[PDB]
Amino acid sequence: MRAKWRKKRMRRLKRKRRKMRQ
Amino acid sequence: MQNDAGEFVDLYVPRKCSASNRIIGAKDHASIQMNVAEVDKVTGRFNGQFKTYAICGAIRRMGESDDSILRLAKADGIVSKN
Amino acid sequence: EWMPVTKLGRLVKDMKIKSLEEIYLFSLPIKESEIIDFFLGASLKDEVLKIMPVQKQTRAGQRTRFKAFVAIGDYNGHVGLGVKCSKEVATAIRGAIILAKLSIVPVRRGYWGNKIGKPHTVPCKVTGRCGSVLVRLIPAPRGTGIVSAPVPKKLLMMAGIDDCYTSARGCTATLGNFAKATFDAISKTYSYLTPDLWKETVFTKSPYQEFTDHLVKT
Amino acid sequence: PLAKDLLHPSPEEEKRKHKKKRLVQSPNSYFMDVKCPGCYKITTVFSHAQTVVLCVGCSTVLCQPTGGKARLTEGCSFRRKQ
Amino acid sequence: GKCRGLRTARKLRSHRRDQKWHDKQYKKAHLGTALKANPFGGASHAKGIVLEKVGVEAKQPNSAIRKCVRV
Amino acid sequence: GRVRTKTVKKAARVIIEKYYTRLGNDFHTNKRVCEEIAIIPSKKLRNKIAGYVTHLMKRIQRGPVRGISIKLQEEERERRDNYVPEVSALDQEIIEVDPDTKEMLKLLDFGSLSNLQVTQPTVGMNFKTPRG
Amino acid sequence: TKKRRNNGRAKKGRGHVQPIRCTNCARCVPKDKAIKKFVIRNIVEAAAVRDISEASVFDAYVLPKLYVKLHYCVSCVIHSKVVRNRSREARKDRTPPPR
Amino acid sequence: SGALDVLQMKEEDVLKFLAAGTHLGGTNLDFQMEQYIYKRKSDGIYIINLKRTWEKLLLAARAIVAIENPADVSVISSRNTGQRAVLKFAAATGATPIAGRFTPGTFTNQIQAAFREPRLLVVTDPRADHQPLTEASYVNLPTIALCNTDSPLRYVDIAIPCNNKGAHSVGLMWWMLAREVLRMRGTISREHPWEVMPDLYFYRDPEEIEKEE
Amino acid sequence: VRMNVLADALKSINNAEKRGKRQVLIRPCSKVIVRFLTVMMKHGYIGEFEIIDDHRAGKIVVNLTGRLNKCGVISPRFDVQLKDLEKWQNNLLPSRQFGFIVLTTSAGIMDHEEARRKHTGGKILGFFF
RNA sequence: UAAAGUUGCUGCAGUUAAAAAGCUCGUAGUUGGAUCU
RNA sequence: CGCAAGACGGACCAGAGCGAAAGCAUUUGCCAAGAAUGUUUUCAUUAAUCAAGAACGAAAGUCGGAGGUUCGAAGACGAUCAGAUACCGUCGUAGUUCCGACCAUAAACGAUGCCGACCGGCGAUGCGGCGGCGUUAUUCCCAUGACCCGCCGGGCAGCUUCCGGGAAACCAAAGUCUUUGGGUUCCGGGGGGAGUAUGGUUGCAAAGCUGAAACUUAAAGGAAUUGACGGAAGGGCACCACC
Repeated sequence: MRAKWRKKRMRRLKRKRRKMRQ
Repeated sequence: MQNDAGEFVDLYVPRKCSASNRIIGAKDHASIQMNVAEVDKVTGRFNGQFKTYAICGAIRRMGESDDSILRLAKADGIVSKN
Repeated sequence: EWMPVTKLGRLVKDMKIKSLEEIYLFSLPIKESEIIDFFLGASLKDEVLKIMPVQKQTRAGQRTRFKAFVAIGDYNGHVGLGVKCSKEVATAIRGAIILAKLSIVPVRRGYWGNKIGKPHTVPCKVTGRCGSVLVRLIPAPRGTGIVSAPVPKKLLMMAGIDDCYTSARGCTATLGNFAKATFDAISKTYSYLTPDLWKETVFTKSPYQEFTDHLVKT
Repeated sequence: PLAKDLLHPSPEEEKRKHKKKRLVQSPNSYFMDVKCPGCYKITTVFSHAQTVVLCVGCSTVLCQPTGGKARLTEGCSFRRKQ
Repeated sequence: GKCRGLRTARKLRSHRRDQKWHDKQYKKAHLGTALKANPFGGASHAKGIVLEKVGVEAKQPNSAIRKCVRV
Repeated sequence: GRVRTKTVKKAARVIIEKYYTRLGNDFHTNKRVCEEIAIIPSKKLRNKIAGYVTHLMKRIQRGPVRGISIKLQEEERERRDNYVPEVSALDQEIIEVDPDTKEMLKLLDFGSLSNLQVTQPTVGMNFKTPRG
Repeated sequence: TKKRRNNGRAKKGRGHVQPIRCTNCARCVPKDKAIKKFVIRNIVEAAAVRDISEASVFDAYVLPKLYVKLHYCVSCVIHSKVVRNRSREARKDRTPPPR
Repeated sequence: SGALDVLQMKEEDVLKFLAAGTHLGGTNLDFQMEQYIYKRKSDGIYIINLKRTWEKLLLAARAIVAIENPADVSVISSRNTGQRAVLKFAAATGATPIAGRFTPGTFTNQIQAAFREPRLLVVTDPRADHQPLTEASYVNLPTIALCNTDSPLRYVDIAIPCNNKGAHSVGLMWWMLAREVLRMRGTISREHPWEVMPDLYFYRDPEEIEKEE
Repeated sequence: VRMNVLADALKSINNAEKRGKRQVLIRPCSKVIVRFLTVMMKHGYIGEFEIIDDHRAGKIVVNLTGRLNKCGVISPRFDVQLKDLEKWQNNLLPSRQFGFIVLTTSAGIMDHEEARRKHTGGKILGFFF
């Protein structure tokens, strides 16, 4: 996987994780 | 080269460059030993004797072998002063 | 027998070069191993350090040749190292022996402390380098032996160095570079200007000049 | 070169160098006595003067400041000392 | 380059102490996290009760069944 | 193609260098002499060698060729190497000399010479090729 | 590994160079890096020169030329064969083709 | 020279030098040839000091004479300008000439037909005879060269400052080297002019030989 | 900026000796530089030198005999005791037959052999061999 | 623990192998030109 | 033929200049700044590097207010494809522009900290100064401007390198290194897990900074050498190729 796209996927994971955590 | 008993223990005494006073190595095949013929003061003919200048390969490569030989000849009266 | 091909070989065969140190003194290159066979003769002890098979990729497959690393030298101040690559091991060994004979250099021995007896160690600290392999030789006290890896130990024993300290850095696992760095450090011993060599050089006649009449009389 | 003498350099080779890079540094500037038709007194003017120098005996400017040496007006005789 | 001053002892000491934590063996042996994760707890041996026998398959380049026990 | 290989080329060169006396310009005579003075083991190769010998004879009848060193052309060339003029080309009554070389000769202790004519130096310092 | 000492561009002593557009693809390519061709071509092609000359109202008209500056990205300049790949040694030759 | 009156340069030598244009160098100056030039003209040409030229020629003659076997001196000229001069020098002096292409490995490849091991090496142009000069650094071979103002001095041990471009200057330089070598040896004296004139060494191009005959 | 003018002087001498030059110009001069050069010259390594007097800080032109392999400075100037001198010589000198460590002691600037003769330790200035 | 000059004070490395902060000011820290018998 | 809008500033434009970097190109005016050069001016160690702190910081992005030509994420269609909702084409929304407030990240690169010495050569080029034959322009008495040939200082570069160094590629620095110490800051320690989790901290948000471990692995990787391959180029060849 391209490193930029790996970072984008990780950032989307973090966005969902911070969405679920309040 | 000399032990405490005074005996010489070197295999041989290597030549030193006549310009840089650095040792010329046994495998320095770019080094030269030029003989410059000596000449009679009134006839200008070969005397059978000469003067030897040893120039290492490092000086030859950097191009100052000519100037070194010129200075060695000047400082010896083979080449006229000025 | 041996028909010399060079002027130096002709001078050596006709018994007018007294020692191998004259050629070293005048820095002449040796192109015939028979000169070394004539001067050092039976005192030379060679051994094969390594046989490295090297392959070249081709369309049909890999072309394999064998490189022989050979160290030679009488255990009295002369050492050489020769590397030859051939299609066969025996030919490579013969070529490497010839090359090691041709590469023999004089080794300068010195003293660690008091100058009693024959010189036993290196005259000073010398360093040899060959492709990231740095070999440092340090003068050692009498009776120390060679404190070194097996390859530098073999080269130093062949050079006649009784006892020495050694340091190595870099990929010494590549035997060729390790051996070449040791050889470089060993050959640097006579290139080092020590205060006992400050005495002004007194030039003698070159073998080519002193025996020019014999060379032209043929 | 490999044997160029630094203790006794040629005078042209020292005037060639930068004033600070010489064996002993020395300025490239000097002072001049400039005579004006409108006066008689002594007016010593720095060669690299940064000021507008005016002759007290007339309405005539002596020199004008410049990026380097001052520009002496036409009709004034200047003698350099030292 | 590194600092070479007569009064640089504190800087050299602190830099070495901070850079030692980038050594894998040093961090493993001094952080204490690998010690709590060690089943033996720093011991050379341990005694256990055999729960079952298991055969683990060898890694890919060679084929075998390694006779192990879960203790 | 009709490219002659090294065999016929080298054989022709040697035959011409060694027996330039007998060879001529005719193919038939060159064929006969080539058969006589050489052991050519094939007749096709003999004919090819004779043909290239004829071609090279035409070549050398019009000047010197580098592959062959016949004795007559070498003698002519060496005779040309010894040609010496009646008066030396350096024996000029007047030698034109620039002012700077005259000053050098003055510093050279040769300033009294009357062969030297001082020429006007070129007032243009335009001696370098324009850049671009 | 560094292929070129100048990094394939002609930028020394500055940070940013304004981009231009490749004449073929409209790629944004820096002006220093772009391959520039200055084409000075006759408006009338050499085949049509004689026919246009005869139909000319004015004798000795000397027809005008076309001045078009061409900017190329590396991809389009290589594909169009304006530049070619060269050996590691011949790459250093900056002399324009003698033509 | 050694400041001897016998070895001083005469008016005839200066006449020959000026007629051949030996004092005229090029527009470029090698930084190791600066000590041999005198000034730069208004047209950019560097003037070669003929005192230094005579000094270096006499030094080269001494070096050649010191070689006991004349055949051990090798004279080289790849350019046609110095070729005939090199053959004439070898004929008069006894040196071994190499006129034309210098085969690489001549000094280093012992298994080779044209293998020679000279004790001295003289070239017409260091820039044009760079191959023998490079090989002389493999066999401890000292080198004498005829060097212009822009000539490189690597591996050159005695550089004779002279115009090595013009045919007249090259021929005169080789002729004077041969004359001085012979005079230092003893054959031919310096009290009367040498019987061989300098034009025997000059290069003649095909146009010139056709015109003359 | 330029600190430790002795380091600059010794580096210039070393670089000029590597290049094979006969003279080196050192600037600025200093008392410690002159003392180090004098210690070098007493042992025959460097030969005569001349101090050019410009009215701010001298320059020195040093003749160079080809005898010098390396001259170096030790920074910082560690205080060396007579019992730690042997370790310094083993670290710095090529052998026990030649080579000198130059110390600065209350008895002056001298080599390690003299410092042991006078029974003084000091501060290490440099070395030369 | 040595080997490990793979923790480098002696004594490592930082263009491409891991690596010089995007850049510049800046306090503490570290270092600091000649010159006195 | 005009009119109106925003955007941009072609060619000139360069291995040219300026700026700390990001970056900077239509004219003119104003405002403050700056390097270098010149200096026989002044002060007289006032300096170098820098934890903590601080200013600036492409693009994209965020919040307000204008503007909204062109291009254009998203989106809507049309297209040879086995399959685009990809590449191509027609439109097109946020954006792209300006004014405030944030954001502080780039292959932010010379993948090369800064200050200071020494170490080859050559030809240019930008700026300042100095010297000099001659050629050109303002009434015929001179500077000066444009050329020409040089020297000095700083600068952007073009260099062998057997000075030297490197694993080499290559580098006059990436040299002056086992012959190892000029000063100082930051920073790496096999590959993954991972710039992840967590804590803290900044932010409206997007996210930024600091930043593990369990576990897993014998290699990953750098330079180069030969071959093989290329829907890579150049030049040739074959009716087991084609025409």
